[PDB]
This record gives sequence, structure tokens and C-alpha cells, in this order.
Amino acid sequence: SSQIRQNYSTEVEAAVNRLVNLYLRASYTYLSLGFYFDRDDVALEGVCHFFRELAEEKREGAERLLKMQNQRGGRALFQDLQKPSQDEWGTTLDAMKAAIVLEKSLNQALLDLHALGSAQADPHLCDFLESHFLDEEVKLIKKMGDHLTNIQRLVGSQAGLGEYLFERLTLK
Amino acid sequence: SSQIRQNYSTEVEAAVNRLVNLYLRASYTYLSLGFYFDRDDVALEGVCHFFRELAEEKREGAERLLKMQNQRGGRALFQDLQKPSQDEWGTTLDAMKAAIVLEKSLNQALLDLHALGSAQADPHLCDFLESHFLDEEVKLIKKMGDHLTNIQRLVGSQAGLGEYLFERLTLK
Amino acid sequence: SSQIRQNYSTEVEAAVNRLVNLYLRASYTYLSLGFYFDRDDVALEGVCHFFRELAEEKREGAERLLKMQNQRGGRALFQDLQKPSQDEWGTTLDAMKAAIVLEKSLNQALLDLHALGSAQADPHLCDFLESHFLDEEVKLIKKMGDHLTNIQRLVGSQAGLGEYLFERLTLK
Amino acid sequence: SSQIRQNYSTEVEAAVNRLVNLYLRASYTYLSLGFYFDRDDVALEGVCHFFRELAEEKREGAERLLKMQNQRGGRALFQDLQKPSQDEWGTTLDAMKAAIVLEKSLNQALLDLHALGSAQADPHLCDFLESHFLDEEVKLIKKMGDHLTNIQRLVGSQAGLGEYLFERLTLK
Amino acid sequence: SSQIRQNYSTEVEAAVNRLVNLYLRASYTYLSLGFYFDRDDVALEGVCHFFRELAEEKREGAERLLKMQNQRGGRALFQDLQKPSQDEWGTTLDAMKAAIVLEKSLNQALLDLHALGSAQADPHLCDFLESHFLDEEVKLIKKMGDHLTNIQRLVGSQAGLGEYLFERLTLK
Amino acid sequence: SSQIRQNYSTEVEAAVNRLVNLYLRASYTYLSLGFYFDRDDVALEGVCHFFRELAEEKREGAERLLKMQNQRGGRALFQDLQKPSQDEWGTTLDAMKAAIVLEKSLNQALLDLHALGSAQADPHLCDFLESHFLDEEVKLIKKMGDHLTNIQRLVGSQAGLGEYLFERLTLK
Ligand SMILES: [Au+]
Ligand SMILES: [Au+]
Ligand SMILES: [Au+]
Ligand SMILES: [Au+]
Ligand SMILES: [Au+]
Ligand SMILES: [Au+]
Ligand SMILES: [Cl-]
Ligand SMILES: [Cl-]
Ligand SMILES: [Cl-]
Ligand SMILES: [Cl-]
Ligand SMILES: [Cl-]
Ligand SMILES: [Cl-]
Ligand SMILES: [Cl-]
Ligand SMILES: [Cl-]
Ligand SMILES: [Cl-]
Ligand SMILES: [Cl-]
Ligand SMILES: [Cl-]
Ligand SMILES: [Cl-]
Repeated sequence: SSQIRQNYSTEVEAAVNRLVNLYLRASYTYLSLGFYFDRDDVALEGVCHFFRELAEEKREGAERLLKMQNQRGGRALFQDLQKPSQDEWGTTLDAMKAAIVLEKSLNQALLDLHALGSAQADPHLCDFLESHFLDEEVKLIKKMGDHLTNIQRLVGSQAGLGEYLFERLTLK
Repeated sequence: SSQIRQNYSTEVEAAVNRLVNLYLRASYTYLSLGFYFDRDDVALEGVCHFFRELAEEKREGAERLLKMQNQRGGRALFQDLQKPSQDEWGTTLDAMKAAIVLEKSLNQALLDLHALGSAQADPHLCDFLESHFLDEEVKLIKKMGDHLTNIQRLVGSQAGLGEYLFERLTLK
Repeated sequence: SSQIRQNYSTEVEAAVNRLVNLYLRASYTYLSLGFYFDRDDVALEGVCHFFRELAEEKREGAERLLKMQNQRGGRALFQDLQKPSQDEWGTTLDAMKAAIVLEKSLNQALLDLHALGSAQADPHLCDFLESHFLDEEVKLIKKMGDHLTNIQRLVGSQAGLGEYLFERLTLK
Repeated sequence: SSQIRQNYSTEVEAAVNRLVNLYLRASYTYLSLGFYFDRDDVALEGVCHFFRELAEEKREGAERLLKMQNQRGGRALFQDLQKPSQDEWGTTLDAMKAAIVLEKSLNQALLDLHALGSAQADPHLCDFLESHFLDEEVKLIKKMGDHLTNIQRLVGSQAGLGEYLFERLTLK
Repeated sequence: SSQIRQNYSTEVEAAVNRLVNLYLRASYTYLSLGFYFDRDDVALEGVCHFFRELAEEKREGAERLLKMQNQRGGRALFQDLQKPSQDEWGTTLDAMKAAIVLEKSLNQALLDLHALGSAQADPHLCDFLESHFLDEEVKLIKKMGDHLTNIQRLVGSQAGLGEYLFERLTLK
Repeated sequence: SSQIRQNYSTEVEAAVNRLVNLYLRASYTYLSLGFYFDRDDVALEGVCHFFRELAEEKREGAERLLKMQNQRGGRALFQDLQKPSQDEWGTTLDAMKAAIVLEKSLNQALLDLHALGSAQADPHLCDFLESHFLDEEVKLIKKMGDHLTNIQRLVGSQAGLGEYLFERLTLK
């Protein structure tokens, strides 16, 4: 094993690889979400953009984890990437609900990894998560909750109109 | 026939002239759409602008086809231009539905011309269409589908309010 | 009829639509003229350019009339566009003679419309014509007469040489 | 199926999704290659950089395919992502040999997709591949062949020295 | 054969080499044309320049074909270059007639190569021709036809005068 | 013969034409050398570049000779261009040896032409050679000898490694 590796458990190494799979799976989900909102029969450009930007953010999260794995002397191992949970995503409301579920699963994986780092006394790992992931996730989940509340307020009234207005005046 | 003309069938030449007629007819339709939304009793400025810009795009499409006809040594022939299918265009929803129908007819004419070019082994024609028309049309039709979905979401609720909001927050 | 419409007769409205047809027909004629001078067996680039620029000017004239129709609360109605009077345009002299005939027909239509506006006491219409069309047409017809005189002086001598020289030293 | 979808076969749609999987698998392989060359006991920074930049290029290829899938009205479907073929990559020579094998498999998939597009008369697909993938792949494979020849010339002599020199004077 | 070569037939490879010979032969012809118009007893500087610039364009065409041959893994093979068809080129009219004959032979060779690429399902080759040669040739042939018409118009009248005027007012 | 021609022998005229053939033949050889080093199975980019730049230099030499031929009132005559002496060029060492042989043949042709100019008392010719060719050739041959010595020093040791290092650290 590495000439560089120091205080880096095989348990963290493996969990890191699993987290990479989760983030790339999340990126794939957002790719599918984005392109669904680009369909001529859905056509909510601002929604498409919001998800496509998240696909990039999650890929970037994976890359950051991969770089860290090499910095610590672990070995990146890639697994098959499951396709997204749906082929069609319903309304903006349905899609944002699915996004916040996804982000909470990522968040919980991050927290689990942190707890493992703390159990293994791996402060570099803890700092890495604290510095590049935990706050970003909190911020993102908050934003999603904000959106959900606004989408919900709009679409009790008259649903199509509310969906359009949200896209035009919050997302675009 | 031309000193320049090479691999340019009489069938493509004629189809090009017909496509010019279709694009100018489309430009005329958008001129009528634009000015209908400028009526004091319709008064949706952002809708007027969206259609007036399309009238310009379609005229520009025609000109591009005419320039190409001369570059290949074909002879532009102009025919009468039929007036638009309607004198009044209803709501923003009605108008966008009519626009996407129109654009799909243009798209199908483009695809037909491409197939003719491919049957005649005219790769300059194919490239010309691929480069200046097929993607533009795809993009435009997608945008229209996006708009339609947003208009529809807005105007199940309460129709006038939705029509106003769309114009103000997506189009203007 | 319009919430905006005021002092705008149905007779002017209809004449405006007819003038739009005439200007678009003129634009089509100039498109054909331009591309004829681009043939490898005609090959007078400066002549091609002079006509292609006029096609744009006439389309722009039509658009200006269409915008005005909507500003006054009239309804644009488009008709078939007749093809140009010729498929081949002869010499630069022949082509300029045909252009000045065309421009005089446009001019006379403009004057007729003005007289109708004056009979209907429609000073907005009169001003619109006076401001954006009557002087432009006068200027253009003068320029064409200038060209014709110079073309004619050149091509009594030795015709091909004169045609080349005009293109090179006046048009290009 | 889509309001936008036109001339886009289910066979191409599916092949596109498969190509996305291949490009993301390639990106994963390059992530593993990059981090292997960052190990303290391998320590060839210029090699690490060369592979890490390729991981980004392949992810970007996938994204471009996903964007195109949505533009055509197809539906992105993601599958599990297999881990890379090796956990340790040997020498720079071994690694470059594995890279060129990988790139040739991507190239052949691209060519297969093109042939399918050509069989389905899908010129947008053909152009998309021709414009954004086929030449890039050719260029890349050439570069890899160049590197391989230079690596091989260096490491018949005295292997460690050659590996160092290549990294320092070609890659860094 | 090449480590890079993929979908590149021996028939295209050979035809490419032949096209290189044709373009370099064309460059040589234009070199001779240029210098003939520089003779003290011909002395038409603008004609000399027009041909000398074409010699450069054709050499550049050859180089572009050679670069492409290497990119595809073909092997450039050079053959003897035949001298130009004439040692003296007559008038500007004679010379432009010879130029357009030459350009049409190049054009037909380009079209033949395209057809071969299409028969071999070599879309990189087709795109290469479409993108860097077919339109350039069309444009050039059109320009030559334009010149020929202007030269001919000038020199029915009084030949020396027309030849001078063309050089001074179109070419210089 | 020319209105301009003065003190320019038919012997020099003919030798100039022959030198043009030699320089274009040299340019062709360098085109083949360049593209050989671009093969995926040779892959020495810096070597490819060094030869491709020489192909341009030799074409430029030919053009300079052609311009001079016209300035003196001679008549450019082009002959077939023989293909290069090899289809594959071996190692960088083999290729540089072939290049210096070629350059010495060009140099000797230049010297022969100078001697002919001196025998014919043609000081314009002598100056032309002295000013634009003899020193360039000396400089180039010296550079090649420098390269050869460095290539040879590198590839007694361990040949592949030396070939790579030379390309990376001298050529690239
Ligand atoms: Au910790
Ligand atoms: Au085609
Ligand atoms: Au009036
Ligand atoms: Au195709
Ligand atoms: Au093809
Ligand atoms: Au001398
Ligand atoms: Cl451990
Ligand atoms: Cl799974
Ligand atoms: Cl035909
Ligand atoms: Cl009709
Ligand atoms: Cl009235
Ligand atoms: Cl009519
Ligand atoms: Cl299908
Ligand atoms: Cl697998
Ligand atoms: Cl073959
Ligand atoms: Cl021959
Ligand atoms: Cl002599
Ligand atoms: Cl020989």
C-alpha cells in the first residue's frame, strides 16, 4: 500500500468510493431531470437549467472526492451506475420533491462518513467534509425547501399558471 | 443553364423555391400574429415582440435559401404569398398552438428537402440545411413547447391573470 | 374592431395591405435580379449587390407598413406573392430599366395611398408616407435614372466593355 | 412521446444512452489512472495530469450526448457504472497502452452509432458525431500513439530514467 | 498499417494523393499565369496579383489534403508535377477562360472524391471536403464567371482599352 | 521575348525552372516526413512539426524563385513532381540523415546556379541567391548537423528513450 498513506483506514477508503458512486448517480438523476423539463411537451426552461446545474455540481462533488482519495493514498474503484429512479418526472412540484429526497440521502451519506471518520480519528476526512460538502448540502436543501413552499403556494390556486409563474419569476 | 451549376438537380431547385414561399408565408403569419397582440383590446406587448422577432427570423431564412439558390446556379422564382390562416388569433395559448403547428410544417418541409438532397446525392444541400435550419427549428420548437406548458399551467387557475403573468415574467 | 383604432378607414386599411403585397413582390423581384447577376455566366458582382440591397430595402418597407397597420389598429392580411416578371434579366441595362419601371409603380401606389389618406382626412397616414417613403422613392428613382444614363453612355461604344466598367467603377 | 421528437429512432435513442454509459465508464477509468500516478510510490505528476484532464474530457463528452438526447426528445436513462478494469496501472507505458485500447473502443462505438444514424437517415445525429466526437477521437488517438512511441524509445535503454524523462519533458 | 487508421480505405488514400497532385499542378499553372501578366510586354499588375493569390490558395489546398492524409493514417505519396498547359496565356480573357476550365476540373475531382467517400461510408472525408473545399470552389468559379462576363462586355467595343479598364477598376 | 528581359540568359532561365522543381520536390519530401511522424505508431509530434515547417520553407523558396523568374522576364515552366524517395522514414535519426542529404543536394544546386550566374555575368542572380538562399541553407544544414549529433548521443544508450527525450526536450 501507499508510500503516502497515513492514518487513512480501509473502511473510509471504501466509503469514499461508495460516496463517489452516490454522487455520480445523483448527477445522472439530475441529467435526466434536466432533459425531461426540455421536452417540447414539458417546456420549462428555468427548471431544466436548475437541474442541469445540479448535475454539474454533483459531478464536481464526485471529482473532489476522487482527488481526495488519491491525496490520501486510497485507490479509486468505480462501480456500475444505476439509472435514475424515474423516466418521467411529473410536475415541477413532483420533481423538486424527488430532488430534496435525493439530497437528503446524499446528506445522510455525508453524515455517516463523517461519523466513520470521527470513529477512526481521521480529522483530515472530517475537515474535508466540513469544508467542501456539509454546508453546501445544508444550503441546497434549504433552497429546495424554499422552492417547494413557493411551488406549493402557487399551484393550489390553478396549477398550470402557477407552474409557469414559478419558472418565469423564480427560476429563469 | 448556369456556367456554375454543378450537381444541382432541377428537383432541388424547385423545392428550394417552394421552401422560400413557405418561409415567406410563415413570416407573413408572424407579422399578423405580432400586430394582433398589439391591438388595444389584446395588449400583450411581450407576445407581440416574440412573434415579430419570428417574422424577421423566417424572412431571414427565406433570404438564406435565396442566396444559396444563386450560389448553386438555380433560378429564384417567386409565387403569390397566401395570407395567414386567421385574422384574429385568440389567446396567447391559441396563438402559441398555431405557431408550433406552423413550425412543425416548416420542419417537415426541411426534412423532406433533406431527404430529396440525400436521394439526389447533393451533400452541399444537406450540409446547408443541417448547418443553418434543422437545429434552429429543433431549438425553436422546444422553446415553443416549453411556453405552451407554462401557458397551460397558468391558465387553468384563472385565465386572464395567467396570460398577463406569462407575458410579464417569461416574454417581456 | 380595435380598442385603439381612431380615424383609420377600412379603405386605408385595405390599401395598406395591398401596398405590403406590392413591396414584398418588389423584394422578391430584387432577390431574383440579384441572384441572376451572380450566375457564373453573368458574373457582375456589383450589380448583384445593388439588387440584393434593394430586396432588403423593400422588405423593410413592407415591415414598416405592417408595424404602422398594427399601430393604427388595422389587421394585416397577407396574400399570395406573385413570382417576378422574368426568370432571366438580360443586361445591366435591361435590368436597370426593369427596376425603374418597378420603382415608378411603387411610387404611384404610394401617391395613390397618399391621395386616399388626404380624401379620408387621415394626417397620420400622410405623414407616415411623407416621412418614410415618398422621399426615399424619389432619391432611388433619381439614382436609377443616373445609372441608366451612365450605362447607356457606356454601351453604345462596345457593350461588354461598358458593362464591365460600370460594374467595376460605379457599383462595386 | 415528445412534442419535439422528429426523425429520432428508438434505436438511436437507446444507443445514445449506451454511449453515455461508455463515456462515463471512460471518465471513471481516467479518474483511477490519474490518482494511481499520484501515489507516493508512483509519483509521476505529469502523467496524473494527463489522465485527470482526460477524465474531464470524457465527462464532458457524456454531457454533450445527454444534452443532445434532450434536444432530440429522447429520454436519458442511466445504468450502473462498472468500475475500471484495473486497480493498479503499472508503468506509464502500461497505462498509455490501456488508454489507447480504451479510446479505440470509444471510437468504434462512435463509428457504430454513426453507421446506425446513416442506416436510420438521421443526419442531425451524423453531423453531431462528426462535429463534436470523430475528429477529437482521431486527434487523441494520434497523440497517444505519439506518446507510446516516445515512451517505448525511452525505456529500452534504462526504464526508470526513461519514465522520469518522459514525464518531465513531454507531459509536465 | 497505422495504429490510428480507422475507416479509411486504400481507395480514398490513393485518391487523396492524386488530388494533392492536381492541386499542386493548379498552383504551378497559376504561378505561370501570374508571371506571364508581369512581363513588360503584358504588364497587367492586377491580373498578375489575381493569379498569384490563386497559386497560394491551391498550395494551401494541397497542404490541407496532406495534413488530413496524416490525420487519417494514410501515407502521402508525391508524383512528378506536370508543367502548365501553356507557356504564354494570351489576353486576360484567354487566361480567365483557362482558369475556369482548370477550376471546373478541380471541382469535378472534388465531387468524384466525395462520391467515393460516400460509396466507402467515410463521413469524415465527406465533411472534410464539404467544409474546406466544395463551397470555396463554388464561390471561386462564380467569381470567375462574373469576371469573364465583365471582360467580355469590355472587349467587344475596343479590346486594349477594355483589358486595361478591367485591370484597373475590377482587379487592382 | 520580354520587353523587360535584360542580361538574363536562357541557360539561367532553364536552371531556375529546374531549381523550382527541386524545391517543390523537397517540400513534398518534407510533407511525407511530417505526416509519417504523425502516425499513431510513430507519434513524435515535435519531429512532425520540424518537418512540416521545412515543407513550408521549401515551398516558399520555390515561390521566391518563381517571382524572380517573372521579374527578370523569364517564363516559369513546371514539370512533374517526383514522389519522395521513401514511404516510411524509420527513426528520427534515419529521417534527419535523409533530410541533411536532401539539403546538401539543394545546396549544391544553389552553388551550381551561382557558378552559372557568375559564368554568364549575371550579378542580379548572384545577389538573389546570396541574399535569400545560400546563408539560409548553411544555417539549416548546421542545425541539422547539431540535431544529428544530439540524436546520435542519445540513442547509443537506449534507443526509444533517446528518441523520446530528443523530441520532448529539443524539438517540441
Ligand atoms: Au474526525
Ligand atoms: Au446529402
Ligand atoms: Au392627409
Ligand atoms: Au446520417
Ligand atoms: Au460520406
Ligand atoms: Au555574378
Ligand atoms: Cl484500516
Ligand atoms: Cl442500483
Ligand atoms: Cl436535374
Ligand atoms: Cl395558398
Ligand atoms: Cl371606414
Ligand atoms: Cl399576380
Ligand atoms: Cl424508431
Ligand atoms: Cl460491466
Ligand atoms: Cl481499403
Ligand atoms: Cl502530365
Ligand atoms: Cl542566353
Ligand atoms: Cl524523378
